[PDB]
Amino acid sequence: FGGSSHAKGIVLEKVGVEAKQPNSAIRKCVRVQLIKNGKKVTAFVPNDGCLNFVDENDEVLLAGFGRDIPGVRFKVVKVSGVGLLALWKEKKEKPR
Amino acid sequence: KILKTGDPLIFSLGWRRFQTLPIYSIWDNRTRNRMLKYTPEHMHCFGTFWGPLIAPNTSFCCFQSFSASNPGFRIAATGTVLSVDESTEIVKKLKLVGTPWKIFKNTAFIKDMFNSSLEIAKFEGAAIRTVSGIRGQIKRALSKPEGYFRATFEDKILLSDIVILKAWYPVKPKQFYNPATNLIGWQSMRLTGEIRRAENIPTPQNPNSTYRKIERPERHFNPLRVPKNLAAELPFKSQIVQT
Amino acid sequence: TSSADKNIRIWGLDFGDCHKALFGHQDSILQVAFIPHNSDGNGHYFFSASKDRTIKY
Amino acid sequence: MSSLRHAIQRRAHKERAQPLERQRLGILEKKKDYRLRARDYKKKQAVLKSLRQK
Amino acid sequence: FIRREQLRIKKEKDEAYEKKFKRIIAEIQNEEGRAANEYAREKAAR
Amino acid sequence: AELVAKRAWTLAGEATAADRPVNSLLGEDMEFDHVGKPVPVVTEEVSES
Amino acid sequence: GSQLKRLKASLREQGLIGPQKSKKQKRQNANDQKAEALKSIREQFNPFQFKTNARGPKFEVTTNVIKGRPELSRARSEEKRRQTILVEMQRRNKVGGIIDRR
Amino acid sequence: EFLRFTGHRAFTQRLVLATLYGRPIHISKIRSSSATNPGLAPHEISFLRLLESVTNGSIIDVSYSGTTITYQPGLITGTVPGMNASLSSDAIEHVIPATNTRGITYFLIPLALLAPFSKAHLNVRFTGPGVITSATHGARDLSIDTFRTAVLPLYGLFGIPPARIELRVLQRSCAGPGGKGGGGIVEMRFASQVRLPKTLHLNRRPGKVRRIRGVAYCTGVAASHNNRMITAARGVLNQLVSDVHIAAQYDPAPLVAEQKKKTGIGFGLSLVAETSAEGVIYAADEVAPPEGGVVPEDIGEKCAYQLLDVIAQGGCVMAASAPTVLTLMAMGSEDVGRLRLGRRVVSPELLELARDLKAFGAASWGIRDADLIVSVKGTGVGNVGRKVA
Amino acid sequence: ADGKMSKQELKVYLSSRPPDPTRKPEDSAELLA
RNA sequence: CGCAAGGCUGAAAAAUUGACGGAAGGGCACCACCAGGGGUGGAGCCUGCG
Repeated sequence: FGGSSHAKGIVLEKVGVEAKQPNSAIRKCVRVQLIKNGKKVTAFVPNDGCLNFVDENDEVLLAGFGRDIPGVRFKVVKVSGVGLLALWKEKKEKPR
Repeated sequence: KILKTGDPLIFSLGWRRFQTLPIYSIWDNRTRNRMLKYTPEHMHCFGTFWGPLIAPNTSFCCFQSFSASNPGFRIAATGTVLSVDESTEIVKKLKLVGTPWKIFKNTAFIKDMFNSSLEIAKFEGAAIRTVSGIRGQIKRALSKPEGYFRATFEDKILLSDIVILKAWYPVKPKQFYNPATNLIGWQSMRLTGEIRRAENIPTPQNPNSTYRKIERPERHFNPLRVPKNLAAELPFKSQIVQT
Repeated sequence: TSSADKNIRIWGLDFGDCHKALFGHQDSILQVAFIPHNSDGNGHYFFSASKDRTIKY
Repeated sequence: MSSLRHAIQRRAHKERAQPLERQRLGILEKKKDYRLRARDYKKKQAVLKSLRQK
Repeated sequence: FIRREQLRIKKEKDEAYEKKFKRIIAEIQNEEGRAANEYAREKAAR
Repeated sequence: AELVAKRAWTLAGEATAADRPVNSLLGEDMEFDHVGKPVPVVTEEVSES
Repeated sequence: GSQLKRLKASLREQGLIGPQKSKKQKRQNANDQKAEALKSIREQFNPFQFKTNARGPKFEVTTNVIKGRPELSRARSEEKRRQTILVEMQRRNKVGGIIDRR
Repeated sequence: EFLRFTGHRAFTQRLVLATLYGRPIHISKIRSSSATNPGLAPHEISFLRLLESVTNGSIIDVSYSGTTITYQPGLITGTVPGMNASLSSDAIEHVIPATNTRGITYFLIPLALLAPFSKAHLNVRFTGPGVITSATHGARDLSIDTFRTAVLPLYGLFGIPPARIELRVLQRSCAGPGGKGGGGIVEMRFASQVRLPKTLHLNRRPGKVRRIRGVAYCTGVAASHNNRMITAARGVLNQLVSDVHIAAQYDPAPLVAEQKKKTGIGFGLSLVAETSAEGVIYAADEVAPPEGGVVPEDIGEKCAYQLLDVIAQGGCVMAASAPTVLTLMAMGSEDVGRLRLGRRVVSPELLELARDLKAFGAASWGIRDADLIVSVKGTGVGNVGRKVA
Repeated sequence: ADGKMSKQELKVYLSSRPPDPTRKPEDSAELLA
């Protein structure tokens, strides 16, 4: 995207919130809308229990995903200014 | 402390502070909204209470007791309002537990589960299960001992086994609502530990429920027992030689 | 309404919906006639005469 | 993955025992002991079916 | 009667779920792979 | 008093036949899985078809 | 007799299956009922729709034989279950209703 | 029990605003004057049944005389598979009885303006003997075609997109014997549930009425009826517009139960004039009398005269769809939205809607000149229950 | 009569979807192959 | 995406080969005759079917 390394976005809708199996990639993927350009791209939350911190209409930083749905390119790094792995590790509370 | 379902909790949500008693329920694997009995450590569970309605995606805080003599960290739970409804669909597992009475090759008679043939006729065709993993089906009510039935299993079950039927009984939350009118004064409903320590009743503990170490002997089976007519009829190159 | 296609039609004359097309004669039905008086309680009965030597009430 | 799970994610789930009012009937057969029982019976029936064919 | 009703409802519900999520995963994979291949083409030309 | 009192047999997870009253299953509304296909009863539309 | 033979004889009596009549025979028929009898034929020659005993009555009393319709009874009972039990299974958790006192 | 209303005027508007605002109402003295048939009408009690069916937790209580009801509303769930139906894609059946004189748009307009504020989808299926899909003489109800392509684009203006609205008829019917009866079944599927409707702005002049498209329908009569109606309507509107195009639709007859009968024999026409500017459309309808037998060219001239009347009269929205757009404007966010009504458009039903909103708790309306601009302040309620995932 | 609209205008008006307002053998090589 | 997807309309034939029989003569049948045997049906119990 763009010319930058990380993009910001709005979480439109957590697609695959009603998927059955817990660590499905359709369960982990989230449709976000990038601020700078306006397009809706899909991004992976790194973990299914870590999906619960991503709420609707939250400013979300996302980066590339460099390594079950092959081709979803982005991963959610920060949510509302706090790092998502820190939220998952219970280091910080999310400012809302 | 962990925080139990049924025990009251002071929610700060909207402009309202209100003490209500919630029901903690996990969304099992996105199928049935199964009722938990405690909140999970380090995990978001769903809660459900009877309070004022708020438009969703509204964050909230949640305390246990507005006391200054708490030695540490008065705020208990956080989160966000998911949705609002009337008549929620919370569901708790109820297992009807029985015992085998007579065991044939597949059909076993199962005794200490039901009380009458009316109850068995209601639960006809139900998916019964052994603790070991053997599936089975309730087939027919049994006449002469009232309350027993015939259930055809997958393979042969043992007399030591326990035969369970996993039904889902719905649980409705209670409709309690304290306002936390602090400037006027208010009665604060206590927790179950404070109630037990005050009115002197011990916590219920089942010795069959407390986990133990299981001494498993190494399973050795009997040798093969060939019948006499087959052992006398099979040919010379494969005849059994036993001194 | 008696036609040459060997049937008669009954229309309702508000909206002109066919009540029932009824094939009743073996040849092309020449004429039809209602009885005019409903003094006898039967004013919605009608005769039909056709080329197959028949009248039908 | 395996680094995206806590120690409480890794913690083992204990096995319940036979109830003490029913401990005289033997051990409570769970999936492992049932697998041993089923393996031995399928093996003995395979040998007996081959002997009946012969 | 409850057996027949519950089995009909379970078949219809499982078929509807399988159809809906096959559509969702196919559309997500299609859009994301299209944008990824377009970016790989625009990156290999540099 | 309700929170300190004993749980009902429906709220205990394992209800054997000694806990509850006699025909207490008929008053409950539970869901559970069945096994196998039921046999289709022959109805008049089936015989007509 | 056979069911085939008695069916053919009853339809020849009702004139549904007989020989191809000439126009003169049709003139005689138009010179000189059958649905009411065809209903009885289609009920009598399909006897498995309704449940009957074979022995007849045990003790003959004279005072002035279809004993039940299992197909119609099963369809009626299934309609009753569609109207009560399936409706309650749909409205498991449905609170409030219109309180019609009139 | 708390809020108090009187009279039988704008009954469905009062119940729907009570459901949407959550304010419990009590409507007294329905038919005090009528000695022959006092109390609730059959279409009114069937709308009460439909409201109980699609909501959840609502308690409706009709009195012994039938002349006072009270109504404590609940949440608009829709067709959830645990409470209302068995599957999420299953249509909730609603039967309305044979003694029903009002059209089905009398049920559809409150349901369509109560449907974007629901939790799940709405999949209502109106069957039964008394389901007339036509216009009525009645209280001059809209037809299904008039309702669809005249008022659902207004939801398209508000941001409830008509890509997901599925209103489909499976049989069509007029009244039949007298005003009572029907037979034609419909199903409406709202799958587009919004949080808050957009604050729209209808302010620019909708000057050039570009085209006229319409639907002439015949159920139970000959199919030359709509051709004669099209020639009459074109003979009136060809003085004014080069492109008037009216579809012809014909259905054989619907059958109701008594042993079934064929009912609903009639024919009607429904014109829609589309203005080139924006989502501005003027509609008019005319149906045959259910016993009369009038000329189809008379009906075509009558509907063309009504269409030219509404084109002469209306500022931006006609008075048939003005209560719907005004109550959605009131349901929107806490900003002002500006509608351009004509001075001839203002009606006692519109004025009664204003009185009901002021009684319920919405803000008043600001009326200024430009036809007059009415400006409505939203209350910011939206829908209460929606699973924010 | 000229009321017969078109298949496209029938598709927008008389369908179940309501109309939204926001729309307006040369050579021998090929022959041998 | 395009076609399918426009209502003289409104529920309940074929035959030179076909339709139905009759009379005579055969074959078979514990759903026939013949010779016997055995149930059920009388009292009580109860699955099931209505």
